Amino acid sequence: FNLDVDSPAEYSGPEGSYFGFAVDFFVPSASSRMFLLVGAPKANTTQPGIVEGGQVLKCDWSSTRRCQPIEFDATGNRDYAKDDPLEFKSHQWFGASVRSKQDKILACAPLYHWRTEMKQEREPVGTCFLQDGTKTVEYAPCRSQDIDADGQGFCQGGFSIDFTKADRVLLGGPGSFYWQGQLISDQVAEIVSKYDPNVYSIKYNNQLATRTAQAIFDDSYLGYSVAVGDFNGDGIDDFVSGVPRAARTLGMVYIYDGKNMSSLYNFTGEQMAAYFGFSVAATDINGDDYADVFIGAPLFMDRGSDGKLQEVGQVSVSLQRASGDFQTTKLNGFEVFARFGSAIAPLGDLDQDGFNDIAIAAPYGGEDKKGIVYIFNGRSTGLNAVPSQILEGQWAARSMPPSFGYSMKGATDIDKNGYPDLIVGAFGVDRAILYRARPVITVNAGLEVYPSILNQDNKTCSLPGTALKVSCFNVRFCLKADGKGVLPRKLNFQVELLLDKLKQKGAIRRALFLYSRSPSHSKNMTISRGGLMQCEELIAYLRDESEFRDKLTPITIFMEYRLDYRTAADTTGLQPILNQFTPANISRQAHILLDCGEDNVCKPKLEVSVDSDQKKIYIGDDNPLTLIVKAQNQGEGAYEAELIVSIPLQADFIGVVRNNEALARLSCAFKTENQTRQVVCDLGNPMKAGTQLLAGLRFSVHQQSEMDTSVKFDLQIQSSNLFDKVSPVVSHKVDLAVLAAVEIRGVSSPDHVFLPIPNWEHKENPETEEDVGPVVQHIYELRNNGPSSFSKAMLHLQWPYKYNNNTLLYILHYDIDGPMNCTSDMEINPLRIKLGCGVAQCLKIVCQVGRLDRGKSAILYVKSLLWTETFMNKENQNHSYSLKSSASFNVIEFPYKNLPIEDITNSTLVTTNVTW
Amino acid sequence: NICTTRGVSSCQQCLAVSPMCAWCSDEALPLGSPRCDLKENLLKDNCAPESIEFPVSEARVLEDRPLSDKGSGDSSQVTQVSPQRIALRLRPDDSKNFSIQVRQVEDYPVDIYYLMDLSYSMKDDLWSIQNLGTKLATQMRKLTSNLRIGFGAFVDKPVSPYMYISPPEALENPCYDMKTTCLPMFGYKHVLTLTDQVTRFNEEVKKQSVSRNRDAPEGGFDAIMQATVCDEKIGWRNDASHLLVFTTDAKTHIALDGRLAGIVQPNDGQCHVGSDNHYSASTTMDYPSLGLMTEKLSQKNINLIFAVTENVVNLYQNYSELIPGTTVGVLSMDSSNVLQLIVDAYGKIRSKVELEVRDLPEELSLSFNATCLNNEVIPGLKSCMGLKIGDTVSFSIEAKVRGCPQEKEKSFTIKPVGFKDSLIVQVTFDCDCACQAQAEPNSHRCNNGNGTFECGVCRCGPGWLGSQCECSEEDYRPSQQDECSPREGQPVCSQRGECLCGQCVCHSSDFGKITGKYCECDDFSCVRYKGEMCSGHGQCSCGDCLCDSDWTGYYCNCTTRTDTCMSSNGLLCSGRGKCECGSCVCIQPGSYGDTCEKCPTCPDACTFKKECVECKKFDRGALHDENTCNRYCRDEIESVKELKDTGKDAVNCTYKNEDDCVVRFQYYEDSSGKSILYVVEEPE
Repeated sequence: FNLDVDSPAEYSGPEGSYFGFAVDFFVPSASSRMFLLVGAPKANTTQPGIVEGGQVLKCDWSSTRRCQPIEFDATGNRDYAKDDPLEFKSHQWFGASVRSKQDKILACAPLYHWRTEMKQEREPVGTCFLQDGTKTVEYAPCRSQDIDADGQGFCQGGFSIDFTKADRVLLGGPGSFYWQGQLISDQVAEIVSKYDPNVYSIKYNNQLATRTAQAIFDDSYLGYSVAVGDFNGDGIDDFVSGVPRAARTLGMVYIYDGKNMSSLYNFTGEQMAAYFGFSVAATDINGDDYADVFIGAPLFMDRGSDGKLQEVGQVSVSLQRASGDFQTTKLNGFEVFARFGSAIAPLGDLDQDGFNDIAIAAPYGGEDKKGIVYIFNGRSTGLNAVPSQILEGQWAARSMPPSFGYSMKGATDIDKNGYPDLIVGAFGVDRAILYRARPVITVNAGLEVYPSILNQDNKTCSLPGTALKVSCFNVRFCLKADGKGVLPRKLNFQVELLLDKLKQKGAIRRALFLYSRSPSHSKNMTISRGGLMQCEELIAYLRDESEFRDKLTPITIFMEYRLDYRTAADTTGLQPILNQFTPANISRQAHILLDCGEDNVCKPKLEVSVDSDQKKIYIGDDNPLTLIVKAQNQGEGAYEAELIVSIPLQADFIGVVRNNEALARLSCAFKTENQTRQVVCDLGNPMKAGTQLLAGLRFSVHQQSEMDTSVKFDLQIQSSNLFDKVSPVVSHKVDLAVLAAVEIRGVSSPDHVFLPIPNWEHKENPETEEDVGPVVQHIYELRNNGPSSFSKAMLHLQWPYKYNNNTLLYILHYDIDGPMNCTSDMEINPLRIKLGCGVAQCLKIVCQVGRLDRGKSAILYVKSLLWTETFMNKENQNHSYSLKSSASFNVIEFPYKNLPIEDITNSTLVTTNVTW
Repeated sequence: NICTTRGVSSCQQCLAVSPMCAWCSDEALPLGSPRCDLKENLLKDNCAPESIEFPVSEARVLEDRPLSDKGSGDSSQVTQVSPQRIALRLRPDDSKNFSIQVRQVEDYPVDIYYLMDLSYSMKDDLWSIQNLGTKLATQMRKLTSNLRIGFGAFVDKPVSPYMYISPPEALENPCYDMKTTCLPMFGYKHVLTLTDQVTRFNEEVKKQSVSRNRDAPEGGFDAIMQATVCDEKIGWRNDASHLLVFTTDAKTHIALDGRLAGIVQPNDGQCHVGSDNHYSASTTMDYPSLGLMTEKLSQKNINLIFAVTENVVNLYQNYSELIPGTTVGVLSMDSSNVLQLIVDAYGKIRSKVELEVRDLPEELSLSFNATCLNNEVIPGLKSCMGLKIGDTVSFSIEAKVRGCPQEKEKSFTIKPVGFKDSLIVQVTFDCDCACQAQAEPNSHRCNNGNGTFECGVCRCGPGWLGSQCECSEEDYRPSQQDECSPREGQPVCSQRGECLCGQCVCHSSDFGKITGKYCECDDFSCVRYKGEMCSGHGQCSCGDCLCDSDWTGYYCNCTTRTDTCMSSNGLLCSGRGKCECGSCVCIQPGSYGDTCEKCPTCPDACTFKKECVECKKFDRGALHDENTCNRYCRDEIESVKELKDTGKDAVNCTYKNEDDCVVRFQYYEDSSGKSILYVVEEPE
């Protein structure tokens, strides 16, 4: 919110040269000055016979906005032999990627083609130039002897680059190995030392590189974008790279160990063709020293109202945890076709509040499509999902969308004021623009009024120059200001003070200042940045009783303060800014004495009672929890009386009871502050003597820790009265309950079988199912529907196996789905094929199941064959079969050991009729 | 009456309270009478009926031409949507319901544009379609009488990475290394404009030749965009069905892939096919994104058919789900079965009707109840499927307005997907009553002027208040006891205001405006859900969060859109539940899952089908007695005498009839989506 959008520094490059495609800062340790680096991939150069060779320009600050090219390479194409060019630098897009670290500059030309040393080919291997102070050396890891497209020929090395803390270069070529992509990492020391202008295929010893893989991974574009951070705790930066076309074009992000290039983690997109992985960034966004991963999906389509898909873009934020797992949340764009998430630039600590920030670009948003950049601030709980600022492009399209925000870079304090700054590229119009961060000032205001309760008969002071005595009270207000970075020693503040500020329109105000006669007072205060609070005082008096009517409504004292930024601006004209999340005004109240009459002061007696209908609560459900609260004052009036509710770890507030008749309706409110959370409801200002009040509040509560057995509520009443400030404290308790309602059910397919079986005949020994008879399947499902889960249970299956010495149904093979393991007392398929148990011999099956949660279930599949020979025997005996099977279960242990367990058991019955 | 307790201030304020509020402009009204309440109660006070200001919202049909019965005729006569224009007038927060009919008119003209991949792999395919022009005409002759055919081809962007650029012979003959000749690479070339002389198709196709590119993915989408937007060049007829047959056998390049080639300019969606029939911006403009492709397909009313080989059918099946209105079919490696593919795809396209809304004002909301075949009514659903050519379906639409907007007239369009015909809705708002036409500012009718007299009580200006503006701001005499309190013992204005001359004036507000004769109503203190307050899909007045027409609930947290409840087979909640707030709630035992499709313990599948075969064989069954069995028998029925066991997934099932005989039948469904069952002729 503190980025200066009023007077940014604007740089311009040659027309049509894509000036601003890549941007970066340059901070040479050998010099005090600092520069901007801007890449112009299509700029014409002085090289012999080279067209659109590309350029990198060094633009300075604190001077004329003049940009000058860096002479990385002054030569043309080398010759392999007489009239046989070795390389083709024309249209090489040099400067498409730029990075720097201290005095090192690395720029690459992804579209650099060369004629291999074995054929007359023309292959885009890509090349990079590294400038280390005075020495300049070419770096082309992909220009090796693995020439064909199945090797590194079409690597386009340098498509994306980055530096690590240990002075390693990370380079990505999305074309290696049939466009599988590749990552290559080399030590900057080895690159410089091993350089040789006469060797076109140099080999580096300590190189780390990924390797070719199966053909299924072709056209993945690994290395489309790269980032570096520590993701295994060894202090060595690991490699993060986006793979936008991986996994059927779902997109993926690979994290490779930074010391041996072994895989660590993978992220996968949710929508195809969204290009998940177009950009990536690694930075600590919540101040825990664990780097967090940001992934952009510019073309992501989400569903708005009515479900229509719209292309808004999305960014995935993943917070790293010490356990090695990532807590991920999604962040969507705001405009259609704006490609939100095109660029992600860590800003460092933009406002110096202790947490890093981040900027996300939508290079085609805003009015028309000039582009927009969003700034997001980091909290201790992660990224703040609301952008604190919006930067808007200011240049209209010439022949191409300006693309303001297509490339950004931050985290460098160019003006050394103590806050990092930001560069935004607009290569569409060939411009780059620098935004400076304004110093942030935090102001602590104070306001107090000692004689809060005013006795209009307490005539103490006298008006100046007149004999009238008036009841008057003191008003004391203070200011304290501080801030990090370069700020002036003294800050000028203008304070406006209002009495009876609740009066509006032409209504007469009941209070006036003593020395003056107006209800308003304004003062200019000079505050020195320091810890000691500075205060000032004034005397206000009540208007005579004859002039005003309202005795009940409180008198509101209102203070607002402003900072004149023009006076505090630094030498360059950069104005400070007040902190965004602190109010610019503060209020107090003074109450007339409402005839308490005891001793001209009011003695309240606040008392409460709380109750509920939910005598007990379950672990998780559609919580209807509610509380009915009684509040009463048995003493004299209470000023600014209010009810405070404090809640445990998990709880929520739904609102006051609206539908009930006798239930009183109140303007309750909810806030969380001082690492605590409460509900606040004004009981009446003031509550009259003997006042009786009854109200009810709706809550929502679900438990997941299993660490406790009951939930609680603690209540209090507070007022502004002199002595009886607080009511006696009360508490409410509700016990947890476990209700893991479970049901066991089954079905049989078919529901019936008719004999004689078509196309069947008796055989001495059967070998295939149709030799035995038709197939029968019995199915059972153990399901949990209750609010509560259970961790283990067991089920039984009772199945007839012999009646009148006849086999009946014949087991063939099991099948299940869920966390159980089963066993039976008799062999499965005893013969190698490729009317219940109360009267017939039985086969028994036993199985124990693991944790089934709410809505989860386990299914047992048993498929058998009807031994129709035995049923022909039955037909000869001429009886009928309502063949039957049964099952039962029992829960054995809940995960809520801290709570009393209750036995749950039931059984089900299934059948399969057989008739002629 | 709600109107009395909240309005009464003026005519405009009264009518905005609720649809049923009425205002009395008659000056003869008895003093102290309620001047704003529902008319039937108001008239008892003898307010002149002619002076009552009680506007009523209405929907009036302007253009209603009957649906056509046959597509063969004149362009201006064929009508597939009725009514064609409707005038809609609404009150500040009222709603009205109207209907629409849609017909898949038979014998409608068809346009087929054949967009073919011409990579070297498709050399065999190009030989198979050398007579597709005549064969396609013969097959389509039985469905339509006004067929038109066109042709076009694509390979990929003729640039580096994608193109061979060495040796220099490779530029003129990319197949140089294979000792064979093929055309130089091209992005997209238009060949044949949609014409009815189908013989031209064969002549043009016989002259084509394949090309060769380096990488596997192709540039098809970049060609789909140009085939869509270049309407005059391609030759689309506005009054005809538009089929775009897109054939390929490889992956496809997508947006942001062009950055490797040095192309960073986003696709602009314009037509860049020059006089030489070549897509000129191929080498300077990135591929189109799926969103832009969908937008341009919807605008031009073009149905896209993916005819792709089996090695990539899964990929384009998933792509098609992100481009609603598209079909996928499996193409043979030889392209020998493309004719049947096209014919089947055409049937699928015309078997479904789905509505679409254009330029709906932000203050409006719509809810649909579809009346599909057999009088089936599906609330909340705006599309039917399973139709045959010539069938008619109807929808019921209800429109509601989010309070009176500033603009007085606005319009929007309701249109079926792929249809030229549409319904144009003209919306009007009548928030201001007629009596306002004769306002008298600062007239002697108002105390000391200082106000405006309109429709009744004068609108007091600064410095005056009360009836007739007789009380000045400086009087505020406390002698009044003019009922200035909700109930004695409670403050005069509930502490939210101060009573002056008997009328409360509400004091400052946090982030809204306070209203009511006791300041008891506001538009910012509504209920909250998980800390969101009112959901924002509705009003927030007097603490009530009141939702739009397509949103519901005391918290407005409940949707009404049914897309999330749509099963993969295309019917609601698998037929086992209802959608509720975008989440199917199953109504039969054992059914669970997002769409009640996971039921493992449901009875044997043939059990459900036995009740249908009862309908389709014999005069028995409760559903047949209801005559509703045709609704439930969606599956094809064929009679046999010996069960066709020659099937991998056919379910052989039987049951005992009420008669002594036994019934035999089978069932299965295939990838095409057709569900069929065979029934034995005579019971055993």
